[PDB]
This record gives sequence, C-alpha cells and structure tokens, in this order.
Amino acid sequence: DQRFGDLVFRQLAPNVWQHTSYLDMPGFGAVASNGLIVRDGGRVLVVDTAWTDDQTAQILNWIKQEINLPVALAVVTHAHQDKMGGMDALHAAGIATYANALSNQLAPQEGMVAAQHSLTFAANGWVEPATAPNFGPLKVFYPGPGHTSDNITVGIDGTDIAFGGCLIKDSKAKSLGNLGDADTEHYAASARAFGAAFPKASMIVMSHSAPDSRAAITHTARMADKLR
Ligand SMILES: [Zn+2]
Ligand SMILES: [Zn+2]
Repeated sequence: DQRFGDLVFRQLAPNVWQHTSYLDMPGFGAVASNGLIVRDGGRVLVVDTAWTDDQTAQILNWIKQEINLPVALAVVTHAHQDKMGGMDALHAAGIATYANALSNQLAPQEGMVAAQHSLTFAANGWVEPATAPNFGPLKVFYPGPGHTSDNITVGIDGTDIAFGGCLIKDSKAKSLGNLGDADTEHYAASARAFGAAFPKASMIVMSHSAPDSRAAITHTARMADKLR
C-alpha cells in the first residue's frame, strides 16, 4: 500500500492500481471505497471516482506523479457517492466521463452530478460498443440489478482482473452490506452473471473489500441466495 494524503493506492498488476478513499458514515465509521486506475499505452483510464471532489483531484495528482500520462476517460459504476461523488473534479480536469444511462438518469435524485456520456447495454449485458468508444481494455458488463438497479462491472483485458464494484464482497464477508437500494430478488443471479461474464478473471476487485479470488463471487451469490 502507498499512503498518499488521505488515500491509499495499491498496484495489482503491471498496468493496474487500486485507489481507496474514505468517508465518515455516522453510525458506521470511516468507510473505504475502492476503484481502479489502468494504464493503456500512452493514456490512463479510471474506474470510479473517490467519495469527494477533493479526494478525486488527489487521485489525479497521484496519477500525475506515478504515471504522468493523460487520463483519457473515467467510467463510474453506479449513482452512489462512493462511485460518482467526484464527478465535478473529473470534469474540471477535462476528463471524458461515462456511466450507465440509468446511473445518469438517477444521478440528480441521488445527489450526484451525471457523467457526460451514457452507456447502454445489449440484452445479454455487454455494453453496446458505440457507447463506450476508446475504452481499450475495459470490458463493461451490466450483470442485472443487484446492489442497485444500475450497477455495472468492468473486466480488464490483458489481465486476470475483473471489477465487481459494490455488487461483490469478499469470501470472508459476514454479510453483503449497503442493501438500501438493492434488488433482493435478482441479486444472486446478477452476482453469478458477473462471474460468468469474466470467466478467466482470477483476481476479483470490489468496492468494499480487498481483492480476492473468485470465491468472492461464489460467496456473495450464496449470501444473496438468503435475500430471496
Ligand atoms: Zn452503492
Ligand atoms: Zn459502495
């Protein structure tokens, strides 16, 4: 781990890092949220903001110091603060931003700023490619409703990594957590669909646990079976 101001950065692969930021949730402590940073040749791609604009600007500062290449785009994985709270910092920096169309629709009511561009998805869950131009190795998949109605997931081609966002918890998790906007009926199937979309991913990254094996997916789905 690298502590950089109030954030933590961890290299996961030669061209992939996890960013971690924290917010006090009165009654729950200082809650960590993870996202990703990917170098694709001469540019950088970001998955998820930090909780705040100031923290997100710090992610960009870390990128400047540790990678020193332009950030071509960011994709955010649903309309909650941990994933979209720093949109204005991305826009101030001139970075093109993307989210599920449904996340952009929900953003104002959730207290978020919408991304500039909307992703749409085929019936099988894969992003419609025209809506995710220049995404390089980022493979975006809508697994179905689960943690939220709008949650999306991202695989990183050329690596063994897939990012479940807030949909997936690690294999030792006692409970799922953060179920306020969850689709309890469909959660298990959506977790399993994420796994099936990225069958070769042996490192599962997620918002509220450290990286784990694919047991994160099976355990999450088994936990979600109890919601039905
Ligand atoms: Zn959430
Ligand atoms: Zn979350």
